[PDB]
Amino acid sequence: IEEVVAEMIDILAESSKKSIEELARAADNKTTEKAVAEAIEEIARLATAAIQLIEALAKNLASEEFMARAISAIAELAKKAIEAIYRLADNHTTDTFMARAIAAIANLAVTAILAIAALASNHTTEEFMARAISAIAELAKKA
Amino acid sequence: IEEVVAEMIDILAESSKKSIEELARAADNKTTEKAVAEAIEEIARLATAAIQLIEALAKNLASEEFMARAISAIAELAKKAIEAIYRLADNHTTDTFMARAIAAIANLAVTAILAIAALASNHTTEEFMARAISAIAELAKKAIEAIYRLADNHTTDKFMAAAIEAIALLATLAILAIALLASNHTTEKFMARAIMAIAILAAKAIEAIYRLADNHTSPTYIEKAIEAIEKIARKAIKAIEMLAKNITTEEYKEKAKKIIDIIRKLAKMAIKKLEDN
Amino acid sequence: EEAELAYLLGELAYKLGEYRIAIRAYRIALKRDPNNAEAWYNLGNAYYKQGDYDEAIEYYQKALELDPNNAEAWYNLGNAYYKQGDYDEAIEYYEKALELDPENLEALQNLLNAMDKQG
Amino acid sequence: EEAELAYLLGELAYKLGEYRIAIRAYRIALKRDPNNAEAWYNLGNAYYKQGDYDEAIEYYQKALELDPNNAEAWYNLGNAYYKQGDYDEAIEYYEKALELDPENLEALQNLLNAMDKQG
Amino acid sequence: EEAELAYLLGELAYKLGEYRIAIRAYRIALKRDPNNAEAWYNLGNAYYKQGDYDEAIEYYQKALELDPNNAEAWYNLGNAYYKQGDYDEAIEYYEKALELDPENLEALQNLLNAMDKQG
Repeated sequence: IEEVVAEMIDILAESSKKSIEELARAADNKTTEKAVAEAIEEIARLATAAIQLIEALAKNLASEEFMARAISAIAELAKKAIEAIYRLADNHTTDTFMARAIAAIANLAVTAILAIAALASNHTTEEFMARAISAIAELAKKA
Repeated sequence: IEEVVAEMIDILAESSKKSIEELARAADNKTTEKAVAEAIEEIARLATAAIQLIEALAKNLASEEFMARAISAIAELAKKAIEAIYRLADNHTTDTFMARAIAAIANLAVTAILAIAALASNHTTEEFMARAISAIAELAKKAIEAIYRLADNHTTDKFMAAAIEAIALLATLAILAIALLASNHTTEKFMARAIMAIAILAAKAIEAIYRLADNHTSPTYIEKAIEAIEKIARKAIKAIEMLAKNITTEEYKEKAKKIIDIIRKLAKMAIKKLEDN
Repeated sequence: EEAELAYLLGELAYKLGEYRIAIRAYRIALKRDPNNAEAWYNLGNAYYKQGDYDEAIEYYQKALELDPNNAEAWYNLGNAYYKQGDYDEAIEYYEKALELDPENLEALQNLLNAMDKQG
Repeated sequence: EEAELAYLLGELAYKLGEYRIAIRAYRIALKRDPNNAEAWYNLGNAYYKQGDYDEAIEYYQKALELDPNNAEAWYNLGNAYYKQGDYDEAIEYYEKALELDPENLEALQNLLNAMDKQG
Repeated sequence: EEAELAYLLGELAYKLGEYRIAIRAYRIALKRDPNNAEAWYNLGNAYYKQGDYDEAIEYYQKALELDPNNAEAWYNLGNAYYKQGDYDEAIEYYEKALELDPENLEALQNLLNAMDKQG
């Protein structure tokens, strides 16, 4: 069972990461601010939804090795979404979409952090809890 | 209590279905592409939210009859949302909003499937688990066909790759979800049903991809189609083997082997034809 | 050679979709020459096209006794049985069509479906 | 059965609009079987389609002697007479077609027109 | 009259482009009646249409022995020879077609081309 649940998580994570990259590319090559605004919101929307699906599946993983993989998947997706937004949303004379970028980054960081803590609380080994702490700290610092 | 929870679910489901129909009508009678884009996104947004509310309530239903009703409500709403989008999003010279339609259909199918598996895992009766398996398989097939049909209405090869990947995604997750629920069956009769459900869905996913890839000369779509076909077969076969290992009656294992061999042949034959193109 | 003309009229009508005519012409060709496997096969096909599955089965079987390597006839025999709900037979005939021609994707798919409906 | 093949060839050619062929094939079918009312009727129709009204009349009449209930033949017999200016006959035959089939709107309209041209 | 039915089937199939059928039907019509110049000609044409120039030549020649005034057959005989590279013969036959029908522009043009290829 854990193998199946973990595989489903990895699949969703890979799909989500690809889609974020594509959204950023699609808007990065445009000269239209609106295309960028949509990519900023779509990246954040997608990453948020993907995290929530992963959490729901991750709750069925009793084993620590597998929960650790779920945590990593959330953290990796969240940081990719943040980097994509940072680059995508930069410049714009600094007058356009900076508010969206800040809110999006902070909101993704909040969702990802709370989701990690939600799963992390089920580890019973100090080594694994420590890994979750690091994951939270790294997301907080990146945001 | 179950009566109350079930009633709340039925109410939300009816409201959600009506709203989807109305959104589609409101946009179907317009000549503005933007009106349609909003309806595509609103139907998907609404159906997704409604499913999540139903799941949250459904978790309070311990009884199987009631959980089955919750599953049906999710499945019915999800398929209605898909049909509404397919029709709403069709045509547009095939240049406008096909990407939205594909993503929306695939995303709804994923949410609905995972939500069903989430509730379905609490049934303790093989008959009910079988119903959940069917519901998943039916949603997966409808999503694949809607994507397939939109892709073949195209006037040019714009976005066919999205259709190929979306089909492979849905098939893979649906197969795993079936295997996941199916892992809790104990009787060979039911394990056999799960195996066929996987094999058939895998076959349909392979055929839809094959046909799209085989419609026109398209070397880079051929590369994607071939990997998707082999990928699906790998996942389908492994799932079948995992279930097959729990069969102790022999005759059923022979059938599982025939099924695996058929899947292998379908993948190989579809690939060879795509390679020659 | 009336038998050949009957055959030719049958084939022309068949090709043009005039199955009513094709059937009568093939019956004449076969009455005169019962060993014409091709006429038996096409006679069966005309019935198949009209939804006349019982006749299509009988005639496909005769064509096959005369020519056991006709993979297409094995396939269509399986299809007629399948359409009638006889899944056990549909399986048996799709398998034979595939032994003769492994490239028949439709037979593989129909075979799997027949297995689903079976028992 | 050459007579049946002649019939079938005639019918196929007729259906395809190849009236030249259909006529020769029907003449053969009828030579062998003079009681084939359907062949007489279609023979007459092929001539009618070609504007050969005198022949269409003779053959329609024969088909009708063999089968008096053929409302369509009565109608077309009336039409051929009408086309030639024989309004008295056109009236008589449109009336018979209507007795057999009251739904023939064209016969009613042509009947009234024949009455206008009459005397 | 099987020979006439064979002829009619041949002509119908020919007209519809079903040259495979037309050839078999014409062979039957001619076997029964070797003097049917028109069937010989159309038999040759069906082969010509299929690229079967050697047969088209033999059959066109027979049609012409039976009917020397068939300008079209002379023309097509010349065309088949031309297609095979026999320019000396193509010239001879285009000239005959023109004597019979001076309006054949294609024969004049092909004649000049054959003269260019000649020697």
